[PDB]
Amino acid sequence: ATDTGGYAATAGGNVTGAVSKTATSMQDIVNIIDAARLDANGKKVKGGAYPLVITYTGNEDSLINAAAANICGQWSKDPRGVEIKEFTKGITIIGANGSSANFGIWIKKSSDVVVQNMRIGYLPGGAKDGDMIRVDDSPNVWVDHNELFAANHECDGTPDNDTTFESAVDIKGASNTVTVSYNYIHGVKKVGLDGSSSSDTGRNITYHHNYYNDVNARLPLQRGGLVHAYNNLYTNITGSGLNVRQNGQALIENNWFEKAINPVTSRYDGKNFGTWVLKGNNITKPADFSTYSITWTADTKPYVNADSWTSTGTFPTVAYNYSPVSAQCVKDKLPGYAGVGKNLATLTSTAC
Repeated sequence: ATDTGGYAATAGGNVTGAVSKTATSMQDIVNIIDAARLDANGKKVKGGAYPLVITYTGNEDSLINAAAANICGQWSKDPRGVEIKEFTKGITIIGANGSSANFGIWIKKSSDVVVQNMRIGYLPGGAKDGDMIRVDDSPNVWVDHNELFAANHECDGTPDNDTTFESAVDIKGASNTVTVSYNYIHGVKKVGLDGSSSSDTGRNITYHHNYYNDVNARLPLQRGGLVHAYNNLYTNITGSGLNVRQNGQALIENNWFEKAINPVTSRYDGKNFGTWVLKGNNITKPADFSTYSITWTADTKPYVNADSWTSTGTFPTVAYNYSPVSAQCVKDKLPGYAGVGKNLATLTSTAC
């Protein structure tokens, strides 16, 4: 079974011949992956020698709590993260209930990677690429049921005044198919890119059943390609939501928006506006803006906001299978399915 409910179709390390290992710290993860590259004779095998299912049981609450207490002290620290580079055998990193991490997971030139049930927050190194989850040149990645958090705040005197904290889920390069689902993302200024530059366009990404609260921007900052966002709960968006750029196409269906500024827009380039297809959201017409506290602002450069709340383009036939519940049901039920400690539970219409 490789159904993620989105463009990524992967089972990760849960394939045949998979080796299960328990990691009790960031260092164990690093060592476990390194050992997974050696064959029976001790020789390195390209892409990995065998599939892995790493159960992380470590807990770095102390680090997280200390950081939460002094958020402006984080950006200048050394970044901390486990790099999953060129590992294609299939790998799943799943956190044990109660586990926690003050380090990120950086996926690079790999494929078939699943990251589940990890609580990652307040990472050091916002000024030196300290991302929580990064997907670079990596197709078939599934980021599901995690809690990614920090503080939605910018400290004074940080480089570019944009480095207090890095991103939650940045996706770039040839990460052609990715599914980001059931994540509880909160207190994050820059949620996640979809293309690192104007020239970094493409990919097919699905964002479904995520609960975003108190986030400033990039849900995602899309550059070209296709994005399918369904059954997400968007609350307290302080900057802008889905920013569809460089002629990207997005299908936005059955989501719940509330207390949001510029929830669907195309700005910051002044040209090559992307398009969106809107359907089944709690918002159906502009009259609803007042009901759900949706505010719109302009930009210094030419932009397009969805203030008419109408579809501005088309969207290709959605390849995979999925059954969205109603926008009301996500608002009612989603917070109990998204995040860690939910036993990877999913929201079916039955539970609605």
